[PDB]
Amino acid sequence: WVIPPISCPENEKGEFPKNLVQIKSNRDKETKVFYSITGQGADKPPVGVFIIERETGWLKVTQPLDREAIAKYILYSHAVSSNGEAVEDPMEIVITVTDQNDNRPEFTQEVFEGSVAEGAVPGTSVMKVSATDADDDVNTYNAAIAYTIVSQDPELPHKNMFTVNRDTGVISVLTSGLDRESYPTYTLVVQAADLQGEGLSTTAKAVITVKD
Amino acid sequence: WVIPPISCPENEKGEFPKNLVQIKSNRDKETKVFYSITGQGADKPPVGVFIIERETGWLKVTQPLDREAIAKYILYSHAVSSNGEAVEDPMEIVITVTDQNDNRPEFTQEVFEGSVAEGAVPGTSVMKVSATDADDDVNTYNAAIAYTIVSQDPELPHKNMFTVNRDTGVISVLTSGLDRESYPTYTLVVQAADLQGEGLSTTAKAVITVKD
Ligand SMILES: [Ca+2]
Ligand SMILES: [Ca+2]
Ligand SMILES: [Ca+2]
Ligand SMILES: [Ca+2]
Ligand SMILES: [Ca+2]
Ligand SMILES: [Ca+2]
Repeated sequence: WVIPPISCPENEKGEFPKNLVQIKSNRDKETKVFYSITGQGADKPPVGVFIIERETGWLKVTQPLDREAIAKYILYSHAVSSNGEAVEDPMEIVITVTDQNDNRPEFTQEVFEGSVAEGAVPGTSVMKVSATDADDDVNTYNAAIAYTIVSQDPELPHKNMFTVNRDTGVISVLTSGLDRESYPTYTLVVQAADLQGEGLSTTAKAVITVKD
Repeated sequence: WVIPPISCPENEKGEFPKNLVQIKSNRDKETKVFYSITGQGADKPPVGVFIIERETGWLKVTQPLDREAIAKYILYSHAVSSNGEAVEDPMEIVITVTDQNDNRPEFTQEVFEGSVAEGAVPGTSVMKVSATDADDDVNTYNAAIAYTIVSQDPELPHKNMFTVNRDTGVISVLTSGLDRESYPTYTLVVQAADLQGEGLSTTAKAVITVKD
């Protein structure tokens, strides 16, 4: 009647409800026992995410879960005999929702603005782009972002004028050739990709003005 | 002394080892107990994926797991007094590895080949591409594949000569205008992505020959 922590992944597909664990009281030998659960996700909102079979004691989940909505449920199980007397003290059940990589990284803006002096030596820091990821950055790689440049417009004097640091999102002058007179602004297409650059991804824009 | 099933996600990061569950014998009261585990993942290959502190009974996992290598471990715990008599019947512990989308889909071939009659009416089935995904297709969407066409070469008489059913991978003639004399073959770059098209992806080629 001890109960260990319980885990469920989010976004489970398939037939519902699904078994989590069978609750049991020792007093089952001396009398007939009925089981119940209380708390948010049980008898309070969100009602009915978790249910328990009153006779067998099977705790179940009734629907897919979403770790970015609710990462943890605290429930309580109850054990009542047919005479109407509690035969256990209500027992705490902790349900942890585990993560799936179901969120694309997301830039903090959709157009970032920076500027750079045409005279800047190659390897001069220009500006910083940034993305966030709603997935579990503490236990997984589902939120580990890597920045990349996708395209540059215009592609002149050539098409690698700038570079981005994949960890920090800092954009730097890659090569010399910046000519305000001949092209006054560059528009980069930047990409954030999770799983260390290898996962889901999104894009945004960075607009670079060449100063005097 | 009964152990509910245990879950652990694959590819966990952070410090190791990590607590799973505290095992304990009741006779803990009468005498001092030492705790042990056996099985594949404990004392047999893979040795040491799971360990247990012998006095506290804390069962731990020592490294990241990989569902696609081993999805399920069966271990036994043991409880021996300091007098050297077993104080519990060995307990089966089932550890379930839950999946992460950490496998790109994989085309069954690098280059698929097909043919079509230039007279073929738009909507004519041509050929089929196929891919598999090593992730968990029973419980998750991490292996749910959608097929798209990425590019066509040549892009003549225009670029959407064909189309692909996103569920079946059946490529079909989309428009009229096939002309063997001018454009004898098409090279299609096809893509398979999981999370129903929204996820990890790979590409392969489909070369279509235009027949009389
Ligand atoms: Ca979610
Ligand atoms: Ca998630
Ligand atoms: Ca993510
Ligand atoms: Ca794996
Ligand atoms: Ca996997
Ligand atoms: Ca996959």
